[PDB]
Amino acid sequence: ALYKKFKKKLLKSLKRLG
Repeated sequence: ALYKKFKKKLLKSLKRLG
C-alpha cells in the first residue's frame, strides 16, 4: 500500500490541479 499517500497529493491536485 502507498498509492493512497500519493493519491492524497492528488487530492490537493484535484482542487487546484496541484
